[PDB]
Amino acid sequence: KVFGRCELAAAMKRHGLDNYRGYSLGNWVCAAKFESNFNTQATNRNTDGSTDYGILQINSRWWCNDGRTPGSRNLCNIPCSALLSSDITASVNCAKKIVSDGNGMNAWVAWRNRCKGTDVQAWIRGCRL
Repeated sequence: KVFGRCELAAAMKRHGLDNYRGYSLGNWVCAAKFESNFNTQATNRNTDGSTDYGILQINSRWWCNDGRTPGSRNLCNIPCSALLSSDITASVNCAKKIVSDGNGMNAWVAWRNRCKGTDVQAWIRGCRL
C-alpha cells in the first residue's frame, strides 16, 4: 500500500507514535517519507547483506527474520514479510522497540540525515489529526 501523507500521520497517531519517546508525529512521517516514500512494500538491500523492510525500512540484521540474513537477530519476533503488509501494526510495534533501545530515532539513517534538526511539523501540516 502507498499511504497518503496525512493518511499515514493518522494511522501512526492512532498506533501511538505521536511523542512516543519524545518524538513528535512529524518525525515519524518524515522518516517514513525518506525511508519508503510511504510504501509498505518497499525493500532495500544493505551493504552487509541484510535487507530493510516496509514503511520504516526495518532491518533484518537485528529486528526480523527474512530467512537469508546470516548472523542476525530477530528482536521483534516476526518474519520480515509482516513488515510489508498494508496494515502498519507490525512495523509500528517493532518501531517502538527500536526507538526505545537507547539510540532513539538515530537508528534510522534517513531520519538522522534528513529529518533531525529540521521543521518536521511541516510533515503533518494540513492533516486532520
